[PDB]
Amino acid sequence: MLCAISGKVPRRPVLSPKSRTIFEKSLLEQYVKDTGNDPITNEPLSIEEIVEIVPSIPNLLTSLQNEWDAIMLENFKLRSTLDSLTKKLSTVMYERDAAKLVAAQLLMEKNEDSKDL
Amino acid sequence: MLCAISGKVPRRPVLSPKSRTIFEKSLLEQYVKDTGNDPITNEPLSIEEIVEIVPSSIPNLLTSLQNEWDAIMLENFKLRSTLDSLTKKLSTVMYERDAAKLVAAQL
Amino acid sequence: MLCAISGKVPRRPVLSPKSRTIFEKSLLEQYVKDTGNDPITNEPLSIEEIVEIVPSIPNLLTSLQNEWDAIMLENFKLRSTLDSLTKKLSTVMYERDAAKLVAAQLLMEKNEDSKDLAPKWPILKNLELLQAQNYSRNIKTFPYKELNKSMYYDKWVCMCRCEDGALHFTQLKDSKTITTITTPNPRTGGEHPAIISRGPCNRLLLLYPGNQITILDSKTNKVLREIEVDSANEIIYMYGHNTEYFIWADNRGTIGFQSYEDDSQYIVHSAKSDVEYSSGVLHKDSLLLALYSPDGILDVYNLSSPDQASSRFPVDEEAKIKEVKFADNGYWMVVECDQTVVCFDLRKDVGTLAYPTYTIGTVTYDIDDSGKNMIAYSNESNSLTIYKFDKKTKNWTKDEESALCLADFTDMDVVCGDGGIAAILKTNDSFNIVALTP
Amino acid sequence: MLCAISGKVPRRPVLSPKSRTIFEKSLLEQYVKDTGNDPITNEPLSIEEIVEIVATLKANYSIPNLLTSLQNEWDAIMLENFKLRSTLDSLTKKLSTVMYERDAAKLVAAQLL
Amino acid sequence: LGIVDSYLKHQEIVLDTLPQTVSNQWRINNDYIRQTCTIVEEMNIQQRKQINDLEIYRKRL
Amino acid sequence: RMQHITQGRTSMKIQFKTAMPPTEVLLESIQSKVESIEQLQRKLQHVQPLEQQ
Repeated sequence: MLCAISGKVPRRPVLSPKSRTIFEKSLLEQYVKDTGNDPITNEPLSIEEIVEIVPSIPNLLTSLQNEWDAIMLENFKLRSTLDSLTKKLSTVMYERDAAKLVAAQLLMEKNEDSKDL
Repeated sequence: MLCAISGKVPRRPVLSPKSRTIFEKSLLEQYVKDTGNDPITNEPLSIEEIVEIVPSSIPNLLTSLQNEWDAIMLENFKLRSTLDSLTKKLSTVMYERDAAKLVAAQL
Repeated sequence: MLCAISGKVPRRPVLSPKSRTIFEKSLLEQYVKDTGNDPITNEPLSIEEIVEIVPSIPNLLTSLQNEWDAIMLENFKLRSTLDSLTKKLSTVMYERDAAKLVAAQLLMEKNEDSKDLAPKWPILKNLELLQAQNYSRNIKTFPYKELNKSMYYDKWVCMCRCEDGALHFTQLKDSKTITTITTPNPRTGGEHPAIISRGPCNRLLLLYPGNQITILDSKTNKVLREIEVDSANEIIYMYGHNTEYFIWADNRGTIGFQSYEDDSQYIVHSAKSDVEYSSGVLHKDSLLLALYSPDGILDVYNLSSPDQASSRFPVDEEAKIKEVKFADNGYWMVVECDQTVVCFDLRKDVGTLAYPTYTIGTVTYDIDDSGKNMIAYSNESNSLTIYKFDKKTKNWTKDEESALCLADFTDMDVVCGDGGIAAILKTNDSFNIVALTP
Repeated sequence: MLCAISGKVPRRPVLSPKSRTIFEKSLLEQYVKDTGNDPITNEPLSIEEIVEIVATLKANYSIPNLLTSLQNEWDAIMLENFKLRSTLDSLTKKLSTVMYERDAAKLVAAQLL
Repeated sequence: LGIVDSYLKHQEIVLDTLPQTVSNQWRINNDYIRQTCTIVEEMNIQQRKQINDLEIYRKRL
Repeated sequence: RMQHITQGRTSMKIQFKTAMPPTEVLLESIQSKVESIEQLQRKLQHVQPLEQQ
């Protein structure tokens, strides 16, 4: 079982009754403090509704470095892929903005159609 | 995260809201269908109140490294506690020796 | 570890066993003398029950924990956001179609709508190449006004080649006279100067990295002076024909004057935190300095009044400023963007244009010092087009086009004077000089 | 108020009532689980008897800088534990020799008296 | 490449990262240390006084 | 980007260079005093046994 925020096995695991999902305590608590919500469903969630769940040596820092850089590559691939999707969505935003721009232009040209007689 | 009944990582993980405890789905449901209760606390528990957990190491690494730091600092302080007590014993023996050296200097 | 009463670190710490709380000794002891109690729990406490106390790695671990917390919340929101945006992306692909229901019903309604419905330039049709040479495009070489034998000014345009430990300067004001002057490069490692400007009496200002200026006499080839300017910010403007002083400016907008001959110097504006400039230009009256960068920042400073705030001129960030000029009329500030020109009227309120901005990747252009003649080169047709700003129609009107008989030209500059109009056409490595003739 | 075990400010400060001394929680608790005792006085000490008690630089702002600082301090305490063991040896030797120096001084006293 | 990929993300963390800290954190850190220095000096002196008081007790007894 | 971060860092470094040399000078004073204190403990707990003896 992994935390849905971190994708990692929690040290202090918790469960939301809304999303029915495992989280790390600190992460779901921080999320609820900042938003008042469940992270998956976006429904209102109070902290008191969170269910707290009742229960290599010199290389360990190189292991951390590699695993942390695995977070950090993952954070890049997320951020970069999310940037490419925000890019195509920015063009779709120009599609919806130019749709509003052209629709504005065409509701003018609807007055034009109304005087074409 | 282990099932309280089996002690193992569940195949279909669920939580009782009453005991706030992870179970294997069927192990908790066998108790609820029979008794209508949570098996740890004997509080009333329906199947609809069982929370069925939707399926999905750095803080483990931090925990391990922190417990390794604990073990390091305990080793280094069993060394320091020995060093402080032995330097106190050394100074004790050295001064009692000096009391006898004041005697030998007179002699 | 703070005392609960004072909120401050104790100098003789004690613990109450009742509240499990650290106190300053005296504060807890006084509170117990006044009340017989613990202060937090109010439970009965004698003085004697108080425990007197016998006299960055884990902080880094909890730090990396809270960092991991913040980044996991971050990668989480990136996952949630990526899902929300791909949802909005399939939904806005559908909004292209939903727009096609409402907006394309409106487009078929509009298909049904539209269905039911200073000297003056002569005529110049011939040209010739006068020069072709290599140059160092990273050596920003400012043009200079010079007073003719008739007492009026001609602008000279200059290109620099730094090679084999020498600086070579090609200079012209018109198609009649082109001159190449050579001096050593004074710098010992052969490092190229970033900015060059003429000063009076054969002086040459050479700017080097680390804000070091060398004054070189261009006829004796002797170093007259070395000046190290007191700014941590890169100098991006330096100009000599202001005549005791040259002027310089930071990319942060410090503006300073410096004497050629001695230590007489002063600062008229100080570095701002929230700007970057890449270049500058000085007005003919020598009181207005425009500092700019391509991202639409264009600030004009009044050098007569150090306390007068800079005027910010509105340019779109996507327009990309190539150059700013002040026209000979003294009241047009001409902003050459990549594909369009923005011309501000300086008599009026800040941001007032002289004429509406209009658009005529293939083309480079330059406007003359009048602000009213333009030459543009097309890399598709390999031809020069002349545009004139028409005083009746308030727009740039195409007047003539002439073809070159030849790489792409990425930049260009125009010169004109009594000898005739010339275009300096620039590649990244080389330039051509073309006379325009009847 | 620094931890007697670590010489740092505790993350989770605790007092042993036996030694009346301040510790980091996990360090004192690790001794108590290992020994049942106070690590200063060797007196019996349960977990229940432990009285629990109710910045980073401008450059210490990046994971490479923070991990390299961490690994530096961690490697430092590891070579520090090895040297602490080797200096503790030099004092243990000197203790056994000086204890017998006291006893031999008592023999030299018996000769001279 | 992949080291630079993760390090560019690292840079994006370093960017975000202190206004809260700017005064107070280092103010508290310093003032806490000044407290520790003050009590450390006092503890030096207090020890010294205890040495002398125990030596005089031996000399008297 | 690395320089942009460094401009941020500088904006803080100029602020915190007021506080950072105090924290350094203070921590150096700690390291000087704690040596002086440990020596004081050692002699105290040698004269306490000689008081009993």
